[PDB]
Amino acid sequence: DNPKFHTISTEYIDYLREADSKVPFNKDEQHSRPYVGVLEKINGHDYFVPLTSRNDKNFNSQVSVKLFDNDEKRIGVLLVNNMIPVPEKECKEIDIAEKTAADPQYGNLMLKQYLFLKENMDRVTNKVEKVYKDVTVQGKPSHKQKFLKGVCCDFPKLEEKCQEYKER
Amino acid sequence: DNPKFHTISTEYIDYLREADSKVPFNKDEQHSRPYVGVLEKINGHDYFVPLTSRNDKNFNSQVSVKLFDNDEKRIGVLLVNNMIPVPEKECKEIDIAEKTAADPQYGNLMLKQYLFLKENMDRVTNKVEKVYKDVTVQGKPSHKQKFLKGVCCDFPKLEEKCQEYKER
Amino acid sequence: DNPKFHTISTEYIDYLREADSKVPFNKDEQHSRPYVGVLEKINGHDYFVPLTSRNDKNFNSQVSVKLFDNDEKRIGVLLVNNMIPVPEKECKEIDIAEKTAADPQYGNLMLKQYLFLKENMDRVTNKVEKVYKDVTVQGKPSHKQKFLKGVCCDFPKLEEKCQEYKER
RNA sequence: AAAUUGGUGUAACCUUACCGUAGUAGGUGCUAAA
RNA sequence: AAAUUGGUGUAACCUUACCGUAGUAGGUGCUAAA
RNA sequence: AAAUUGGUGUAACCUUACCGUAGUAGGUGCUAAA
Repeated sequence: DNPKFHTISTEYIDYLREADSKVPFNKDEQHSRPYVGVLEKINGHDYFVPLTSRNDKNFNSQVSVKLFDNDEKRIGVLLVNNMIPVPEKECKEIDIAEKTAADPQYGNLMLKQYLFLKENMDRVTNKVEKVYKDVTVQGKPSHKQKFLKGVCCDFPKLEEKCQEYKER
Repeated sequence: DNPKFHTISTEYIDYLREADSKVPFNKDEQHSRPYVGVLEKINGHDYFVPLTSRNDKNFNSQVSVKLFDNDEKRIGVLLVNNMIPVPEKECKEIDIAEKTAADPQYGNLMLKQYLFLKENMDRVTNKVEKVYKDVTVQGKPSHKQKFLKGVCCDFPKLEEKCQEYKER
Repeated sequence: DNPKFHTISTEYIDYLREADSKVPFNKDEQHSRPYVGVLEKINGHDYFVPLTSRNDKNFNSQVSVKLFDNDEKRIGVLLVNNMIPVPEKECKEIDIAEKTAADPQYGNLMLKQYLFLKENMDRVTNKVEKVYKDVTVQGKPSHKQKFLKGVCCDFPKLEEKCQEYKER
């Protein structure tokens, strides 16, 4: 019921972006892009929603969740349009206490993000279900479904790729 | 479920005040007195509750609803004691956007009044039912019913007048 | 459902402290220590929870309720650890209006305490039940039950004393 | 990283929220009358 | 337009709310003790 | 009057709240990034 952050291996990310160019760059050079775990599986897949720090972009509310700290500063945006299915061997859980020891500023940011998300996980969940449903409909897309398909990863294609990974 | 404002024809108002002198003067010279529509019919009649701008009078809470704007200024009082039954041909719906085009200050006041009322319509409804019941009881009036009868229009008499109008 | 304050006769208090030294000193010299009545009887006994003005002590939350006024000043602490069973002849109801006439400052303090408590009586009740249960368990006490037994009056012993009083 | 349609309020603007069983919250403006 | 009783809080005052299965919210005052 | 353990938050500090089906509220600090 309470969100867990994760980093995803750049190997698996690059492997996914082969099938869909909208998968987020991992930029693992200093802080590998954290993802939030969707609370329940979707069609047997563990899904993960990427965070971005590009807080001032034009986001449509249907595919994003803006995070705010107690003083109302923008502290990240969850991109539900770029959520991805990931196998449990290609993701690592983030220990905020650990991250705070290695990098005090960043770990504390992550704590703020955690405190915001545990109050707002209903909304993430809600949006995740609405867009997944609409992106995966067939066949003739409404006006909205066309927009969603354009701005979102090809979820079904990525699920196949996840399946293909399960040759291990 | 959301309130609609109306103006009432001065012909019908004058016709009602023949039967009961407590019917409100319409003062149609610049802004004909707006009324709020009671959400549900009463004994088959559409009832309408008059607004007044006399915000500082001594009102008893049982027969009034004070409206306030976001900065807490007084912006009207609904006189449930002066509510009246009106046939649908003798009342016109108020288009706030239209009124705002013709008279920016007044139309905007009316918007504020609308925004307040849509949050407070339960209370209007509640008070409308309590006073209508008490005014129309028989036979021997309690202390309260005597007060209410004195300060309120003779609802049953006005309903008869409404019926008589239905010769059309 | 709404709390009543009481004073308890110093005779009965001294009689109780014979059996358990943790019973609160009554200090009846100017303002006899007020107690709040537990809303429901416990095993047939009327219980009363003492107030203290020692607002800055180290209290454990499990056995106390801190009272605050509207400006957030500390205005007493209910000691659920020192609650006692009292027969109805050894306690007097406090008339706050009366106390306010005799001693304006103190009576008004008591009003503030009343206004706080009527909003917080669920918590008093809640804590009263938890500690009474744990203090009166047997036989082998948990870590917590040992702490509670040490800091609380011997409720069962005081109940016997209450029974013994009923020779009247 | 990039890409974020169109809609929902008797709602003028910004931020926030909502998504078709769709308008929440904070500002700004207006400061009006029967 | 005019006319708005009396009541509800262990509640002193103002505004607000409530209406007999009746006291909410914001101020002011008090700033007390076991 | 005295006496107030130990615990509960992906929670650094103070106050407040909670009590094992256990972390609410207000401050302080941090002001970080993909």
